[PDB]
Amino acid sequence: KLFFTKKAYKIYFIILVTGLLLGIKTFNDAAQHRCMALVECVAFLWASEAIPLHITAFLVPLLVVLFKVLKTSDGAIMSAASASSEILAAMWSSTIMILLAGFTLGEVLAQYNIAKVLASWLLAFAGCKPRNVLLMAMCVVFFLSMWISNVAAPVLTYSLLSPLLDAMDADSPFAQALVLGVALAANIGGMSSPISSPQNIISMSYLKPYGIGWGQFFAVALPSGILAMLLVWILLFTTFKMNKTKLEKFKPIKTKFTVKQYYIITVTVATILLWCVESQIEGAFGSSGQIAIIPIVLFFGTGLLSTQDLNAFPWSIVILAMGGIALGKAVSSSGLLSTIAKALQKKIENDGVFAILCIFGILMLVVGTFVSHTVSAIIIIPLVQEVGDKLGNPKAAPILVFGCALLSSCGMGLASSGFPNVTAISKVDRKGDRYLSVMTFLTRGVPASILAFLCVITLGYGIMASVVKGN
Amino acid sequence: GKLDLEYYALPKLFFTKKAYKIYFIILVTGLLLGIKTFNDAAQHRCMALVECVAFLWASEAIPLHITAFLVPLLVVLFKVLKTSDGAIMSAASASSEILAAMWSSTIMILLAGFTLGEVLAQYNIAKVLASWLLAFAGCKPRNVLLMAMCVVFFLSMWISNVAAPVLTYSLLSPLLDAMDADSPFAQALVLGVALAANIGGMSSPISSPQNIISMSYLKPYGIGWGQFFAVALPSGILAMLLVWILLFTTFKMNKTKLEKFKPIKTKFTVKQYYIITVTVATILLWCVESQIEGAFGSSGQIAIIPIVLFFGTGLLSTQDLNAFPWSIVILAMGGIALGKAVSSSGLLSTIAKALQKKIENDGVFAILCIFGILMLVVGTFVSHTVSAIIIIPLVQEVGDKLGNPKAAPILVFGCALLSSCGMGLASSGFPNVTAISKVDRKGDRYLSVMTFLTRGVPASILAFLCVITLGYGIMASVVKGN
Repeated sequence: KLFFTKKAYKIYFIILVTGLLLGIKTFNDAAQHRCMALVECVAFLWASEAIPLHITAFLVPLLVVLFKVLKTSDGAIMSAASASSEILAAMWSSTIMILLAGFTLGEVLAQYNIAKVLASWLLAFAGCKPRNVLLMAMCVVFFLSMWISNVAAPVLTYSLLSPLLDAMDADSPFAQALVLGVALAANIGGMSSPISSPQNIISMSYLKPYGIGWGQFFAVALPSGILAMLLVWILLFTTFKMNKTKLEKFKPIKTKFTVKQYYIITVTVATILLWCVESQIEGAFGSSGQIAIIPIVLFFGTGLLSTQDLNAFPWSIVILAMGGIALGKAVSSSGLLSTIAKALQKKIENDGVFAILCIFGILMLVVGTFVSHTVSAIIIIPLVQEVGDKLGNPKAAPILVFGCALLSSCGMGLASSGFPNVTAISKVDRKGDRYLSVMTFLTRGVPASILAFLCVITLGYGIMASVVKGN
Repeated sequence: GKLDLEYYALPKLFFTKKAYKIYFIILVTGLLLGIKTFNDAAQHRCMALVECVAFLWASEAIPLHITAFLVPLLVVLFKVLKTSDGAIMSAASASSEILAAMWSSTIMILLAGFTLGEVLAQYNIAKVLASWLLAFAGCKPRNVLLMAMCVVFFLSMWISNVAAPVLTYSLLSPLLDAMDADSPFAQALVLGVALAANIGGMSSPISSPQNIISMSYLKPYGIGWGQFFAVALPSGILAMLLVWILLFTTFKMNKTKLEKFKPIKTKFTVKQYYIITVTVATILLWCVESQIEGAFGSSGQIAIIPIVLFFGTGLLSTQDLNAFPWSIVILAMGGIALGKAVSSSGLLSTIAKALQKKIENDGVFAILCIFGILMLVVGTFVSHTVSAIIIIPLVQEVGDKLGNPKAAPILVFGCALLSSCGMGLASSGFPNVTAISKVDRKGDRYLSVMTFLTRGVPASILAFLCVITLGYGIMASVVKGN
């Protein structure tokens, strides 16, 4: 009956490999060994999509508690009762609330015909060429994520492209290409500015003593990011067959706004501006999570959005993000990534700067695809900094730290890791059919992950060799 | 929707009931923040925050889930959270803790209740399980009405007390639709479903969100599902019986012709048997959680079993996951955040110390009545979930500071059971809101406001008495101190 389906075969395979992993002594620490088994199980469940993606996110805390892969700050394995409270507490963070604020902003901008006018203006600017519209969309996502990060920018842009994405079927290659382009552009733009991602902020904090500032960061990150985005755009418009389709001519809407629309625009602009200067108001608002509440209270409390719209939010995206955060917490606390990176550090110690940078970037590309980018960056950056300090080159440490920070955002193959990929893979047509699939994400995102890796180590490193002075 | 606003130069929305409530709340909050209230600055700001959130929740100036969303922002802004040393924590640190306190085990148990309450209703399991009990009633009007309340009470412990009344109305539709508003049998407060579901939160920990929130406080004292079935089932059944008598004598419905219900005579497919087997296993695991705690961790992790085996098997799609009531989840998260904020700031400890110094020599019974009767009127006016959010931590702290053992579980259990009480006044909850909106055929609303305020309030007092005597005795017999 249902025991001989392809899903059943995939489920049996995951159980077999996870058990063999749990049987054969892989690591010399029980916590790290069982964490590796759990990571393999969750990663294969997400990649093969044997069960729904958000359901594997629900399964993550249960497996973390059962596998005993959580340890105290002392270094002893935490109890089952304590592991249940720790993993559940860490699931809800500020980024979830930023995503909720992005959902609210997209809903209000689409419902009150505010996104329609700006969308018409942008589409008129871009032109009637199907390839050019994709470039405009990716550029908008890049510009937004350069300031307010890629947690909420994809949602805002998907709200922006709603007038064009509403009438396109899920089987249309243009719609799938647009969704994938927005996701990949957000992922690439998450490396552009020192406030574009938490990993970038940590990198800026680490690099400030060396001499790198807000200005020198841009000269090395913006060119590489733009080149990577252009290469990804070329790949998307070459391998998706978006061209030859018919796009209607868009005329800008010149109708004047209204007091309610002006209030919505003012609230949205104030929220975006507060997100941009979050580092300056951290002593008052704490983080972007609390700033994400103002667009929620001011739009739901005032009655603009009904409580039915809150129940209409894509809550599966939220659950998928929770699962990603929980897996990242398990990996960070267990010590798997620390052990792997220490082994690599012992491996490549006397090699040249380029070799260390390339090998650590490959490690982050492989790890960052499954584990969250921020956790990998947090674990890895101090180690490569120590390697650079050991190296006799005066510019070794800043170059290594900057390259590792830029390459930490190159993990884009998986459709369940990273907020842009989670948002893109859980976007449905008007008939409920999902636009993209995990297979499509792996087919056109793994090459995109490689392209961003190369642009960092050829153009980014080339600019870095001159911009970075160290000392 | 509409893009235009109505003015008078000033918009019309600036002078309305909601705007007046917001103005009053802002004025009083500014008054408390300015005038010195507590010696400790953190406690004073926590008092101001507590007043603001309580006034927003009770007056319904903004939606309850929206107030819950606002709670973390106010907690971070007011700087009420305190570190282990005793210094005011930074805004960045306060953001992490107040956001890590939102998702917890209670939320996972809350989500499992929605999952269990969806498969049992979508796959025609609870429908049959209520239909055959309805068929067992017979034809007597008093017996049919009694069976209706008992069926709602028995369902509310699995399908919760919100989804149970609508299914009960659906199963009573041929009887209710044919019967007119003139008949006193149908006029018996919509066949007693509202009264049964309001005491439906008595049934079990997965009956109402108040029970889910309170079981976290009941757990450290040793109270599990055994105690929540030893103290709640008899008290709830006795209160239900007294309510049945009160509705039966005061409505003179003995003159009514009814037809015996026909049970759904259908075989159970292996798919339907799968739902029951998993549902029973989750309940059995919850009951024995204390013995299998060393492996599964907590009921929060145990609650992921029904979700996984009902979603990854294709029984429930992604549309059902988005169709869950997430306003209740947000409200519970905000309530837990407020509880953490009041516990960390030290306001609750000071209030409990003052109350203990004011009244200590009295017995635990009297301190239960004085706290219970306040909770009755609070639940009558304020929402039951909000009431369990605000009162339970205070009574728990007071019982902890009491010099008598077992007193803290006594008070916590008594207030948690009484949280579902406070039902006389209409528009106090979903079962009564759905009750008044019910319409019999062409006739208008047959359950009038006067009838509800004349029947529910004495029924609420009967429930209070059936708690403070029967539940008090049993709980004193069964629960243990320290």
